[PDB]
Amino acid sequence: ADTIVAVELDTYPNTDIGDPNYPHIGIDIKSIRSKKIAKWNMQDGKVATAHIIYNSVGKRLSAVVSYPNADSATVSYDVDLDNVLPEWVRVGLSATTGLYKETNTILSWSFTSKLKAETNALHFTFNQFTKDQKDLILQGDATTDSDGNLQLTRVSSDGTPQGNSVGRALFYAPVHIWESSAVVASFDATFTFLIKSPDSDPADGITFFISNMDSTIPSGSGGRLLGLFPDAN
Amino acid sequence: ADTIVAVELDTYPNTDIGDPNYPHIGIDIKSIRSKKIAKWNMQDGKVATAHIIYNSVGKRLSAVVSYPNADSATVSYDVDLDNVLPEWVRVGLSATTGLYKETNTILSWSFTSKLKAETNALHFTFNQFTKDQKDLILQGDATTDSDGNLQLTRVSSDGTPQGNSVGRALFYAPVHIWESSAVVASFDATFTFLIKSPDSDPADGITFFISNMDSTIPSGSGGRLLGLFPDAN
Amino acid sequence: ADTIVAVELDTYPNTDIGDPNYPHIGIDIKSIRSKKIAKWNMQDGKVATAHIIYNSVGKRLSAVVSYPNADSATVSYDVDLDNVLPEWVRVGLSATTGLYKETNTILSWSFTSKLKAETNALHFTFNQFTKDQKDLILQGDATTDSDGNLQLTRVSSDGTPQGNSVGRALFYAPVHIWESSAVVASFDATFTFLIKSPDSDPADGITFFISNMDSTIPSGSGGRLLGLFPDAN
Amino acid sequence: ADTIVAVELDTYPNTDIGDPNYPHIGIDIKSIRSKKIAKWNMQDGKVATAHIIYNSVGKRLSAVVSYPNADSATVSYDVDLDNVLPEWVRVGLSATTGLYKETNTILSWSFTSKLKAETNALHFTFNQFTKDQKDLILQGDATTDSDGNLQLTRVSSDGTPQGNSVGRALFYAPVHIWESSAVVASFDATFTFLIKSPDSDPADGITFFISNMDSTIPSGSGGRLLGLFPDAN
Ligand SMILES: OC[C@H]1O[C@H](Oc2c[nH]c3ccc(Br)c(Cl)c23)[C@@H](O)[C@@H](O)[C@@H]1O
Ligand SMILES: OC[C@H]1O[C@H](Oc2c[nH]c3ccc(Br)c(Cl)c23)[C@@H](O)[C@@H](O)[C@@H]1O
Ligand SMILES: OC[C@H]1O[C@H](Oc2c[nH]c3ccc(Br)c(Cl)c23)[C@@H](O)[C@@H](O)[C@@H]1O
Ligand SMILES: OC[C@H]1O[C@H](Oc2c[nH]c3ccc(Br)c(Cl)c23)[C@@H](O)[C@@H](O)[C@@H]1O
Ligand SMILES: [Ca+2]
Ligand SMILES: [Ca+2]
Ligand SMILES: [Ca+2]
Ligand SMILES: [Ca+2]
Ligand SMILES: [Mn+2]
Ligand SMILES: [Mn+2]
Ligand SMILES: [Mn+2]
Ligand SMILES: [Mn+2]
Repeated sequence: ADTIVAVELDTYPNTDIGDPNYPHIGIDIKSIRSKKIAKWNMQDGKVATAHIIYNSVGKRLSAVVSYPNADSATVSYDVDLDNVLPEWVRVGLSATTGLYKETNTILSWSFTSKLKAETNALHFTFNQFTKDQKDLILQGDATTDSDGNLQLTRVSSDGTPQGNSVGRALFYAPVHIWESSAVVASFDATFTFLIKSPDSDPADGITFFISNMDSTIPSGSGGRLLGLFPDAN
Repeated sequence: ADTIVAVELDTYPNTDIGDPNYPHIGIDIKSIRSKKIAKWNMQDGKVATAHIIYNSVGKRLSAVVSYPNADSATVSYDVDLDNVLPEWVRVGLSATTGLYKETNTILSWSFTSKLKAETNALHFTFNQFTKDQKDLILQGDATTDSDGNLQLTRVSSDGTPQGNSVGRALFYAPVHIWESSAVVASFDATFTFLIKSPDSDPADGITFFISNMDSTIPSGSGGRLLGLFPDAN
Repeated sequence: ADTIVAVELDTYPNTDIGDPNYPHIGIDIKSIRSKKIAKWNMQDGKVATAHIIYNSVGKRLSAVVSYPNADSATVSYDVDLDNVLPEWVRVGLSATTGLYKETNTILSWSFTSKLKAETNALHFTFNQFTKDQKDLILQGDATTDSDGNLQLTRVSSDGTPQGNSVGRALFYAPVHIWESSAVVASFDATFTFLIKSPDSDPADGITFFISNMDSTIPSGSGGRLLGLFPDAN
Repeated sequence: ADTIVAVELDTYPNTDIGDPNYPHIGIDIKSIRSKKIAKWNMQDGKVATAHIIYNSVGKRLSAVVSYPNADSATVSYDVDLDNVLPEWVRVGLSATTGLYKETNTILSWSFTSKLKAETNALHFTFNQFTKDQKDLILQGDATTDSDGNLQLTRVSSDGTPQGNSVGRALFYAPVHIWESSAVVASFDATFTFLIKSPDSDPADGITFFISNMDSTIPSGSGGRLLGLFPDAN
């Protein structure tokens, strides 16, 4: 089994697995049952920006999603991620649709990890994605579209979202998330994303996740499990 | 009166103003009486590195000081700094000696502030300081030495620390610490510093601080008040 | 007299002072008479992005302006800027209108200077400008508009460009452009800009410039002299 | 055959393959026969810092090596690297010893590539290397030592350099060096390195190189060919 820490922009309330009754930004530590969620007013067809921030000192994982109108949801959770994740991880984004659907279009994604000036660093930014993103590991239905967008989940050539889709994109390089001689490890990610749904109910969301390097889509992870967990423990 | 948030590497226990009975890393919000301290084992004549991290989402200000031997003290405090500081601040380092003394030598200092990709950013790094640091505002006894070091407090040409010294160095540019249309503001600072003392009691420490732009050394701030406060309320 | 190095996005051919017969991107060293220009197809009312790159090793100053349609002009000039500029400079943007006019709207501007890991660094980014940009020194008619844009030159509240306008914006902090113990100094700037003109002839352009710290708008610099020179030597 | 662009810190004059009669910093485009070299005064057992800078606009590849005493060699060569390298490359460091030997110890290495703010970016920094650098692809004799150093070539446990060694370290992620919709691509690398030799003749040097993603050590590349070419055409 994989080790996952994720920030989930969960668009669809699967009450049977813990979701509150609304679209929510969630922090998931090792289970889809978010440790802490916050109500997220999903704005259909509008570009959101998610920032995820953490440092080893503060031991607080935070996520804020905003929409250009200045609306945001935020979630923070105290967690010491060195205690959680292996040292090397890959970082990535996940999406699923299920019975309900949405585009899970990533417009841009940037990530910075620092292991501290005898600091190590990884930083990447995609403001554009290409037909053949060699530094991204595309899993499941993830593809880059004609528009330099990352479609984490299947969209018909007419960009109608498809259901029962799971996709992920991990950065090609493993990331050294916390070393035992490390004083401080911090990371921050940002991606902007377009969730549009013909459905008045979008499903299921997009995560940014940190996983064990080897992580692949868990069979069973479609839909509400956001391509991250093989079940909802 | 100035508005100060500071991370104090306080080398000298002034019990009468709240210090615990030891050298301590402290988070000071608007008073020298640290909101949260942590024991710091002061390693004389050894270079320390302090990192200070904060983001508006997590609302947690963290500081970790380490010495090359892998020894560290850390302090975190939940504070929402937008609630505290004006929007524009200057950032800086402070030191004082008092009756007891130490070199308050800054070897390097880097700082990053981000107001979030429609992000604004300021970043600076001094791994070296020059005779005439035009992007630093030197206050009090702060000078740059023949060694490209920032001596926040007076050192005789033989580098014997002097007592009753206060100095500061603020970066020349004001920093836009939190804007009201801002979704996320984060900053992180790092400086390395050489506290050496002939005295078996060093005094008084070095801070990294965030202040109102106009901040000058408060008369009365020498010694235990680390060039930051005009009294110990 | 000031010392100026500038990359000029010159929209108006003032043949009497050297301009080629077209809108041109120019590299100006110490005179408005560009050392090297390249034809620039000015795209009215379309956002351009200018990048300016230099490092002390290569001793080549390059500028590329592009428009979202993938059209670009580029200009490079071999120059050793340490030989030219003082050590400390301020960096900035300039615009003028003259008899002919245009909006000289800066949407964003980022700048990085490095004096090299015993590297020093300044980096700033404005993706937004505010009513009171405390880290920008606004000169002449430069103001920030209701839209978080930098209007280097006067625009009526209806955003009609005005003529005979000069404005500049320098970053508040001096920049240490080349030190004598320095091995490598590099800088890169990027700004995006909206030149729109009711006129079928826009005038006069926008520069990014490096100047002596103290630089103010030279009396006489309006119009074709882009707020940079007091004459056209 | 691989495609290589390299900056070679060549410590040993192999006159039969073009080297000038001295240790030299060289720019190698697609052959070990440097397009442009500059005399390098090899300082035994002293840490050097190499910076390599390039941008697509200037089309000038520059390298400067310095030693803490302020001594440097520099080499620049006009080359348009998009014309040369595929779009995706891996970046790396190479070293060899041959009959003559040296430690080819990398202390730190940082790299930045930008494909331009709709900029893409990769940045990494190793100020330390670990026993199991998962984001580095170690080839040949490259290992990380007990000291967090990258020993590109074999060193006995007593750190005596061995002869006939070749090693490389490529960053795990492919790098998107130039895209056809790209306006500007720039990269800069920096690494610091300790060449120490018991021999009064060190051999053979260290390169920073850009290669086709798939690049492995070319059989035949030991010694003077710096692990980069299968012959000296
Ligand atoms: O995409 C939204 C949800 O669709 C499915 O769950 C259902 C939501 N409403 C339903 C109604 C009937 C049936 Br059968 C199902 Cl599975 C569902 C499942 O695929 C869930 O994983 C997913 O979260
Ligand atoms: O530098 C250490 C301390 O020196 C002075 O305080 C004293 C510490 N021990 C003392 C003993 C006698 C007297 Br008088 C004084 Cl002020 C002190 C004061 O300057 C304090 O501000 C400072 O923290
Ligand atoms: O803004 C475009 C140009 O306007 C003026 O120059 C003229 C261009 N065409 C003209 C026609 C008549 C007169 Br008078 C003038 Cl000054 C001009 C001057 O203000 C120039 O500085 C400026 O470059
Ligand atoms: O390491 C320095 C050089 O050693 C060898 O070349 C020689 C330099 N001096 C020699 C003397 C005799 C013989 Br045989 C050889 Cl191969 C050499 C070869 O391995 C060269 O590749 C290498 O550059
Ligand atoms: Ca859900
Ligand atoms: Ca004290
Ligand atoms: Ca002109
Ligand atoms: Ca050689
Ligand atoms: Mn959920
Ligand atoms: Mn204290
Ligand atoms: Mn011109
Ligand atoms: Mn050579």
